[PDB]
Amino acid sequence: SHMDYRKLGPSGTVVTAYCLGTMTFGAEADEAASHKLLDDYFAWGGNFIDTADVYSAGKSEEIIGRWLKARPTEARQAIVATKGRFPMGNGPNDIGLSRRHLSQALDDSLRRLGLEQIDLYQMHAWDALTPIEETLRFLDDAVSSGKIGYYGFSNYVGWHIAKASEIAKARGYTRPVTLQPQYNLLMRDIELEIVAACQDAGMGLLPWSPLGGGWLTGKYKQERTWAIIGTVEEIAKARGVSMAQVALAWTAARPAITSVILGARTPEQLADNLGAMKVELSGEEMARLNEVSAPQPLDYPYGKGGINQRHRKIEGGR
Amino acid sequence: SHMDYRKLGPSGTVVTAYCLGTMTFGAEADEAASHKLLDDYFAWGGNFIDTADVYSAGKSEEIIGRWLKARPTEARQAIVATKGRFPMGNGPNDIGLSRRHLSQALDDSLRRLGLEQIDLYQMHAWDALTPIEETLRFLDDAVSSGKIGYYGFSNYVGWHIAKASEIAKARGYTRPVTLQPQYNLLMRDIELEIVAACQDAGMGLLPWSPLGGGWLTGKYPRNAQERTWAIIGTVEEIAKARGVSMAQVALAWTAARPAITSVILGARTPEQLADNLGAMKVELSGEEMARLNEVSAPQPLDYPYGKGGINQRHRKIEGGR
Amino acid sequence: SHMDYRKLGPSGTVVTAYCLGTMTFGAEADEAASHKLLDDYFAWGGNFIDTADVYSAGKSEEIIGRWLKARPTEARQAIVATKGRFPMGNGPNDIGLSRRHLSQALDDSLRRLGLEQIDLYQMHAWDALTPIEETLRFLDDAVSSGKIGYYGFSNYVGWHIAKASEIAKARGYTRPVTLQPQYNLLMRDIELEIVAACQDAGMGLLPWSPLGGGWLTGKYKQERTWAIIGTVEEIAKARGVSMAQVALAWTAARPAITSVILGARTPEQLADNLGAMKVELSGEEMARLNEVSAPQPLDYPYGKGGINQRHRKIEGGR
Amino acid sequence: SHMDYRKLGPSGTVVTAYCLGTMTFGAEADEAASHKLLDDYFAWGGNFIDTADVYSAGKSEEIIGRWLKARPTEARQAIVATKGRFPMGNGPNDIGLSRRHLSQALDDSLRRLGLEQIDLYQMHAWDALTPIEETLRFLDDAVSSGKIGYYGFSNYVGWHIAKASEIAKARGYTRPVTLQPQYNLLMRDIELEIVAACQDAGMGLLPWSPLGGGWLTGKYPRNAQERTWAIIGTVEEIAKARGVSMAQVALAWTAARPAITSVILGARTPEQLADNLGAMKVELSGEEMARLNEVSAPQPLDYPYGKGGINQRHRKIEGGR
Amino acid sequence: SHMDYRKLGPSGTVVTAYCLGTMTFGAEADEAASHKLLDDYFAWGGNFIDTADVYSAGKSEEIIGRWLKARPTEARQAIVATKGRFPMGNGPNDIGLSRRHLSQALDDSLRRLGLEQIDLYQMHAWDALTPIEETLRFLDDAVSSGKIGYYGFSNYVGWHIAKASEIAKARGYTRPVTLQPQYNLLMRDIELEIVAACQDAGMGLLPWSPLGGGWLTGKYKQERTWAIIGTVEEIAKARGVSMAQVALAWTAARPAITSVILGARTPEQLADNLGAMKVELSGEEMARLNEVSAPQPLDYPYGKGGINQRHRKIEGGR
Amino acid sequence: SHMDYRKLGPSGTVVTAYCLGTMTFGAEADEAASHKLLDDYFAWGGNFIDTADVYSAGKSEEIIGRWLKARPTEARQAIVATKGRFPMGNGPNDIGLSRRHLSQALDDSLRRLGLEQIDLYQMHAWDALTPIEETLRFLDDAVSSGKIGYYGFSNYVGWHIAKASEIAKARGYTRPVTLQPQYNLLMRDIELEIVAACQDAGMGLLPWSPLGGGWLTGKYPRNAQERTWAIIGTVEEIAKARGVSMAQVALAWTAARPAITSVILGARTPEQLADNLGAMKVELSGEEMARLNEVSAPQPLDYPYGKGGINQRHRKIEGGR
Repeated sequence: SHMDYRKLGPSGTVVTAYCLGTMTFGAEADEAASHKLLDDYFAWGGNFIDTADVYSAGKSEEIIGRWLKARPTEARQAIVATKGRFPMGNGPNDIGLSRRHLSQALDDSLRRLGLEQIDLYQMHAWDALTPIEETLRFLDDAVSSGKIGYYGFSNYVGWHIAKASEIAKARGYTRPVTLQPQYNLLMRDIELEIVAACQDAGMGLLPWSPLGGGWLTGKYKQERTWAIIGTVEEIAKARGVSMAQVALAWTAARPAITSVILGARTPEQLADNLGAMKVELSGEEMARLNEVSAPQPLDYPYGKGGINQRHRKIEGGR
Repeated sequence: SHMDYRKLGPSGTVVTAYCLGTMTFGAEADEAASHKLLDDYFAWGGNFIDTADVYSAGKSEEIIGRWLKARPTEARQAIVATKGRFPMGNGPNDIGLSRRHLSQALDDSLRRLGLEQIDLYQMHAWDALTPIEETLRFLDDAVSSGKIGYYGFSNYVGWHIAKASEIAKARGYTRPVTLQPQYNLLMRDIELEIVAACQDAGMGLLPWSPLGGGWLTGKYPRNAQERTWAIIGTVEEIAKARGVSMAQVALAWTAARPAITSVILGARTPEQLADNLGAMKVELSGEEMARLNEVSAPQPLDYPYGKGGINQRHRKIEGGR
Repeated sequence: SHMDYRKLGPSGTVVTAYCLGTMTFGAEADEAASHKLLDDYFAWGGNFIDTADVYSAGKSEEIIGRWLKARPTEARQAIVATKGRFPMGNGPNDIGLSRRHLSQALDDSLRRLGLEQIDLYQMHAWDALTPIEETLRFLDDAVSSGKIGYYGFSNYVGWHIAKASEIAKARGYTRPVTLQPQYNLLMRDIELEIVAACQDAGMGLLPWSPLGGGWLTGKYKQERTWAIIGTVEEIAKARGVSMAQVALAWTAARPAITSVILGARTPEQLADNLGAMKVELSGEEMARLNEVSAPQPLDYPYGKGGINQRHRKIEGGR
Repeated sequence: SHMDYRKLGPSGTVVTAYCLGTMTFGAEADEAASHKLLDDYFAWGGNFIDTADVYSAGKSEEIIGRWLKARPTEARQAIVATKGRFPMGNGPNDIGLSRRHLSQALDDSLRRLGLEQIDLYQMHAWDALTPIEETLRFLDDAVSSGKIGYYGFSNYVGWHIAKASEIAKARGYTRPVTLQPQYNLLMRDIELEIVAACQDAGMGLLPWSPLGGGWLTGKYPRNAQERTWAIIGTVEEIAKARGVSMAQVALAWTAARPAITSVILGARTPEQLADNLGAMKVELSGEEMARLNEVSAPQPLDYPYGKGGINQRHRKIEGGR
Repeated sequence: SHMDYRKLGPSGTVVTAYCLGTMTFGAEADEAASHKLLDDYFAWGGNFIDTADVYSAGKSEEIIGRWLKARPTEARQAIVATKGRFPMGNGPNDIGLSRRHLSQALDDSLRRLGLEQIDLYQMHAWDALTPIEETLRFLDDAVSSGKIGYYGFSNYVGWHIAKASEIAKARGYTRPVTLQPQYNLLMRDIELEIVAACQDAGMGLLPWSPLGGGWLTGKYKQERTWAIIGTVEEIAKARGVSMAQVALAWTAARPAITSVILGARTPEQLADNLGAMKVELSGEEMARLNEVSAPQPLDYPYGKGGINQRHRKIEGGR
Repeated sequence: SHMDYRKLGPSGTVVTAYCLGTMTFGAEADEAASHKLLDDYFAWGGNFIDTADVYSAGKSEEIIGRWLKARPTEARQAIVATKGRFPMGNGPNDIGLSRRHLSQALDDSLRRLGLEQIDLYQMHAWDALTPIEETLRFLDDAVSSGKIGYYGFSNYVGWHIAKASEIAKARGYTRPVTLQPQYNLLMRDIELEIVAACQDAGMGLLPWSPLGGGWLTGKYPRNAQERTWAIIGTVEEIAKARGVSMAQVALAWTAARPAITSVILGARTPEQLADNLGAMKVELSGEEMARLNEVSAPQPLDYPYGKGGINQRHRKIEGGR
């Protein structure tokens, strides 16, 4: 078990290639089950926890919050990432990236998580009603006061990434570190330009739902899908491992991947998913999955046509 | 009689809602042909000329320059826009958005056009081999020296636009004015996010190929083929309904889309130029515009650009999910 | 009752189109009456409260301060706006926008209001004795420490708005959000350029005294006035609603209006004023009120002459 | 013998308290007439010439330029100021404060005046179609290249002045020097806040039409008409009292108002130019100045510009309301 | 008694034209006597107190500190100014404007003065061993945290003033407000350029020792001196007031004077000194004192020669 | 043989420790006289020429320019410095540090000197009528266009130097290099604080009149008169002791003071120029330098510049008062 350690984007913080998602904490998995999953994850060696204030209306944060207090040794190794943006209630200002809400949402997450500082505070989604300048200034005030260590994004598009990244740079704020996109063999549309936007900013990716909610595990059950699902099945049975470990090993080796967020619900699935770190796909199989699941946009501007138009051969010429 | 004027993006320059493309000058249209087109365009009231150094290896610029020399009255109205980026020769540096190449490309464009200042200088496409900071500095140097008035982009994607825009602000440079994208009823993918990027930066659109190279006029993988014909059928159905050209319906739709500054026409004959310019007098009804919008709507995966990802990022002003 | 929600200027915070003014709290309406008015306003759905430290020498703030503590659920929805600038005593430094006074005035309002942070802190009037740079730096320190969320202005003129707005922009401070002008059908002189100055800055308007202190309600009782009052009366009786609801519906639909500050004193007047949100004037009546109450300045520079001189026809020519 | 010199706003340039307006050159006054006026003005000791590209479609500038060519000694003393903004032609871009138009307007002004540097280049009026950032950048480019020395505004209101001023500071550009407003005993509305905006920015005033186009000299809704005549009656009463022209009283009052850099005279004959310049030797008494100030005081609504709004914003240095 | 109120330099804070110096508190005047003087000064209407941490090794601050706590009403009107720079002990770092010492000295003054914030914190003297950038950054951190309201200088020369003023401007810090120079009819050398340097920066002057330690009161007892002393005596007896009130009235009317720091030790002298505010010298007497006490430097560069060389006649010419 | 070279303040330009002043060229010394002096100076190895537009109404510059034209070899070594500020004419703007006047003063200096770039352009004196920001911007414009290399001041006091210096840093302009003060054994008041201001800004001193206009060589209120003669007596006593000129002792002292970049000689004849340049080979002893320093020490009041105010601001590195 030689750990797969990666940098939290451009920062000096290190995380394990696999991250524990707590979306099920307090929903399909109660406090007891959730406590078990955290114990197993850290027993394996992972140090990355991702939650959100809206995950069961704070029950997820509250569960994590007291597991951290009950096991202090692992608490001092864990990188905690939560989010804020979506409705913590039905009030007009119980929502968004406004200074008004983020102020209350950050204090609420800190409270329910039981921490003096949150390692990674992620905007759960773009908020067109709030100028990005306002959101960034609040985050910068939180960095200086110490409430947060770093910040990242989720549900941001290409020009979202670049605009925020460049404004923070111009205003002397800290650089953003990550983006949390829904990503897997059935959803690769972020590759059209969103990935490139992160790479330009030196940001890392925290892909969530690497199993497509279970569609890539094989259990489930419309043309492309089954061609893709069938490929994962042909390789897993060829290599003698689960479908999940295939799709997971594929996600882990994609460009700009900082850590994969697992959403496993049971100890068995967590032990199976984590076992993918020792699965080394072949370049021939990796190319096979890359092809059968390659996004097929229009030629312009993200398709083959627009890419060749923008390409510049170093030797010159058409 | 009633001309549709629009601001050149965020600047104080005004251009007619239709722009004369010159891709054919020196190729399919010789000097006399090109000069007749220019004459007809300015007799219509237009004031916007778009060319590029690579159109027929600089002959488009040379033809336009001789015409300007020969028409002092129109030349005083003309807003002249050209481009640089693609190869003017087979050398490793006859190309790119580098300081080395643009200084020579801009100078050659000025000489071929016979101008001391180009109104709108456009990067023909992104160049991942040149830092955007290097390109922007050069352009800022060209503004202060008076060689160019404004600058814009073509073949830039979402983060390209926001990055260059925000860096210009940070450096104190002038803001870019326009994006010249390939955009028509058959190709609306710049709406996934690129248009919004332009709107955030205050830039206007200079769409080109508004007729899909004759496909939206009449010259007759599964999902794409079906949409093309559903579009072609709607256009001619609305065209026959209103008793106008199919090209005029397509152009009226394009000129009515969000953020459109001027539609670049690619007419090769006086006859089709007149017809296309007649699109300005065609006011599509509410139902017609909606019918064309729905039948030609892009259909990406739900995440991130599809309906799902959109509703996720949306924030109701009243609150609640 | 479909709420009329608007943005607090350029910010990400949302407020109801109508705002409760507490000028009478502790004056014509004691703590009991004032408590009643707050209960009704929030029962209707409003979330915007405007007070000031000098409103009865803090009695207004103190009343609001304990209504907030007594009804915690509404307290967590309310956007609180107070002011500072005018004399809280007769000392030479018990007044102004100086760092010396604002420091004490902000802590005093926070104390009497019982809040950790004030949502909107408004300068009650321009202070020529204090450089705007000093005032803005203090406000920026308050934003960073969290004592305030946003800030706005009151009794500022056109070049006041632009100077402060542009200095904050150049110095990296947060942008101002609002202006609180005395505005109504009998006082539209802010339209000469003050409104345009706010629109250029993306700032919203919090008009107070939309009834002219009661002159537009019809009760009261010199040429223009009665022509204007008569117009409001001809429309209200034509539509079958009160004079107040007419003038209020007019104020709500004027350019750059974020929220109208009601100064009602009794439950009846508050219920009548708030009923104007469902009153949709006609374009013909809206034009009728716009004309009979149009400000008539000299031709130059704010009159018709100066406006046509500065106009630029997009097609060119004289 | 004793000349009244004043700084050109905040700059280190000095100009006489009276400036020769040239609106009539090439219209009511032909070349010879204009040249006599210029001669008489500089023989008086003046050094300030104000014109504009739009005065008689550039002929005012051409007349002034030929005169400067013909009077090398005076030309070395002349501070030359002109303008751009209003249409020099019927094209959509023969107008505005855009980079596109000002680059051509400034060049044409330099050519018509026969100068390599214009001392004071003025925006004739606000242009809501052009970002003030775009205009200010162009002007800053003109300062570094030496085409202009200073810049100023005309027909700007309160927030216009403060915005452009503060943005110049933020960008590191040179500060604007002057505002040229229409200002006289009959029109004092720039005192509602515009004057204060100018004082905050350190700018001086170049009032024009100081005689109300002959109304303040003698050429014979309710509240306005009454004030006009109460003013006209006071002027001639003080004029007959001191035994001087009505024009001289009006001018002496104007030149004594706050922030006044130089009063732009609009004289058409040598006789009336001499009389107007004689206003410099007229020192109105304390009572006379107060009587003129009160009878011509603006009277807006109490809020925001009236007495009420003023007392509200006032802060007693001792404290208390 | 119409108060002579002036602005604390460029700031929005106002102070009385006369300021109480506490140099004798704890030295020639014990805690009792010092308490009396503070009571009289505020009874007259003054609001300005100047002390220093080294005034009797903190005894001065400690005396003021508990008079403020014992009379809370005057405490809420008083503008408190203290200093730091000189040795609070014999340690190598018990001295200077270094971040190391000022940190401890500011906390010590706050402690002994019993205040949450000091209104005017003045550098007691230039410190060539500490870069002015270091001193200014510390002060700016103190402004933001609220420990101080404003800052000023003492024993700074012309290029000291300009360098600090312009660096703070360039770095976005707050502008300095005052300079505390030893100034009077026998010491006017700051007029050579130091005054002009303050005026360029919009800074006000807090002259201390306006009586020359008692030489201008007449009690004391070498050519210029007695000519100057004799002039003050000829005018005082001509006007029927004390010598002190003459010299004080002269100091109060000099260019750029914000407030005069009185160093009176007894109630009688304080009542006599303060009585000078109602003494209005004549322009003929003011010119008489200005001439007989005019500094006589060399022609170059501060003398008449250097001034005429640098002069520019607005009409041009030599 | 052994030349004393020193940096031109903080810059990378090198100048000989003695600089040829040209105040007399075109006045007491005609063209031939001036040309002989220049020849002798450069034959000695000097490379530093200081003039000013006001020296004989531009004739000093014209004489120097003709000489440079006639001596290509020396002209390639010459560091040429001139000035602008004082009146070149009786007009209200033939003077000052304004953009209006300096643009014309710098151009006229370049023309009279026959140069495309002046090495060191100096403000002859402070100008309280022109914002220092306006002057500094103009100078920065002249650096980028190549008209001047470096800039410096003359007749600036303590806060003048620190203010302009710090504003240049803030604006990103080039740093000023030198101050040219009147400084000699008889006039040391720039030591009260001005020298320290220069040292803080890294500027060097270009003292002029190092002989007190002949008083420190021999041409024969209470406290001042006494010091002058105590100084004159010490100089000739050290001069007779070492068997050298009185002028050489005075110059050796001046060139040995702190922050001295180059001493500007004001010689009118070849004989006295040779003698003065011989001061470079005179190395005053420790005792001699101390004796001259003490007898010529300034004596202001104790506060702020006297001994008292100095000891007050001093900080012992060990601590304690």
